[PDB]
Amino acid sequence: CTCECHSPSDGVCECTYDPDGKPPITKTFRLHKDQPCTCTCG
Repeated sequence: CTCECHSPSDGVCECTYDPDGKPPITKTFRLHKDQPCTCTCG
C-alpha cells in the first residue's frame, strides 16, 4: 500500500492512497501554516 499527495491549489493538499486489493482512497484537505503535503499508509 502506498500514497501520493499534491498541491492542487494554494493552501490545499490532495492525497491519494493506493491500498492493495481496495480502490484508491483520495483525501483532500487544507494545508496549514507551512504544512507538508504528505501522507502515510504504513
